[PDB]
Parts: sequence; structure tokens; C-alpha cells
Amino acid sequence: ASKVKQDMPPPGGYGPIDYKRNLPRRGLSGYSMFAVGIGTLLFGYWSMMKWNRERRRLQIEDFEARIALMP
Amino acid sequence: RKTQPYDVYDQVEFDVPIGSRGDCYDRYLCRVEEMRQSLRIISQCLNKMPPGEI
Repeated sequence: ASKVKQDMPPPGGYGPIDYKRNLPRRGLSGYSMFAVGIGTLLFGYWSMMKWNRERRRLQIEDFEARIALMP
Repeated sequence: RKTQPYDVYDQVEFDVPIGSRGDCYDRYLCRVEEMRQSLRIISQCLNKMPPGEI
């Protein structure tokens, strides 16, 4: 006298299954990104300004060495 | 499945995706949403499988 055994869902039911789209925001604001970009640009401009002025002075020194050696 | 249902399609709940522009992008969105609705129908079918002969 064996009872019926068959593939059935568990008593109660199965757990919920997600189906809706899940695309989070995961980002900053436009103002923040623009601000960081401009800040990086300004820092780079300042550094290159100092470096290029120093390079101009070094080139002047090299040219003076050449001038002293020319005669 | 909604207008002329067959088998037990009248006992499941799902939405029908509808486009607006009639282009390839809208059809791609429709197919993605149809996959989501198929997941919905599969969950309903899994929780509602009856016993009996096949």
C-alpha cells in the first residue's frame, strides 16, 4: 500500500523569483566630474608653467656657454 | 496567449511589451521584457504544478 510519489513543489511553495529590471544609478553628478576635470587641468597648467620657465633659463645658460666658446 | 489562450495560459498573469517606434531598438526591448515575463510565468507554473497523469 504505497502512497503516490511524484515530482511536486514543496509544501507551501517556492521562494519568490525576481524578474524586474535592476539597473542602479552608480555614479556621480555632472558638476562634480567637470569640477575634478578642470581642477586637474589647472594643476597641470601650473606645473608645466614652472617647468617651462626653468627650461627657458637652462636653454639661455646653454646658449651663453656656446657664445663664450664661439670666438 | 492573451487573445486566444491555449492549454492553461488563461491561468497565468503576465504583461505584454509594446513598442512605440517600430524600429529594431523597440523590438530588442520587447524581447528583453518578454524574457522577464517568461521568468514570471515560469515561477507561476512552478508553484502551481498539479498532480495526476501525464
